[PDB]
Amino acid sequence: DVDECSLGANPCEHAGKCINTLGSFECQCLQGYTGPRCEIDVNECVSNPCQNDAVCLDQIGEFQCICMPGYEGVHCEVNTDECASSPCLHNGRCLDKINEFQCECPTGFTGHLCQVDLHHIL
Amino acid sequence: DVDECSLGANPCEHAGKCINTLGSFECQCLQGYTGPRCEIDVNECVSNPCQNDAVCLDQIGEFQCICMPGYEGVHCEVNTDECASSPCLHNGRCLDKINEFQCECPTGFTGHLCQVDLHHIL
Ligand SMILES: [Ca+2]
Ligand SMILES: [Ca+2]
Ligand SMILES: [Ca+2]
Ligand SMILES: [Ca+2]
Ligand SMILES: [Ca+2]
Ligand SMILES: [Ca+2]
Repeated sequence: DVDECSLGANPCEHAGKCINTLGSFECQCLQGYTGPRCEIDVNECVSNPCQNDAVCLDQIGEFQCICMPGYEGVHCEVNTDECASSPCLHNGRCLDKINEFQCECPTGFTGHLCQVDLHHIL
Repeated sequence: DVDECSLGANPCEHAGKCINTLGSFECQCLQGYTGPRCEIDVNECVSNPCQNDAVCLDQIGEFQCICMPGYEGVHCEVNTDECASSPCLHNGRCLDKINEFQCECPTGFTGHLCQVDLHHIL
């Protein structure tokens, strides 16, 4: 028959590699493309890869996640540790939250960061 | 017998009013004091008046509450409304919390105050 890969333009879309066969031809697609002639832009978001209510962006051969505040990582799977810098004063114990932290103050101390000393008042 | 209220100093403590009786005397105490001669400073914190883990200060004829952050009022009974100033952008719905608020953003918006527009990206 014909070599469809040697007539002129590439019959394979999205820069796929044209491979001649007897009676037809086949396309070797680039990452992110599918179909007999690489016509389809694969939806990389179709398997729901973005966690914790993240927004999935369907791109060429990849997805990108837009994380909700307090989350990070490729799949937004990481709850950022806000306690990392040890923010609680006066031996307060730090509790990690979503884009926030909580201090558990010892008796006689109050405030978000356990700043307020109350021992002198009592 | 004797007028104990006319000998000299006041037999009633903490500026209580001395009232003579036949065979004794009695004391008419000022607010915050008790006992036959007003000797006792009443503990106004004894009935646990301070709410939401507030610190109770036992004072003369009164208590004062030291509120935990996010609480106010005489008994620290009032959870301050942080949503009062309507902080959420783009028709976000405000949820009141403890010394904090939460914005429930409509689709296409993110961030603590719903600042981030994501509609143009998709
Ligand atoms: Ca052929
Ligand atoms: Ca894609
Ligand atoms: Ca966190
Ligand atoms: Ca008498
Ligand atoms: Ca008292
Ligand atoms: Ca509140």
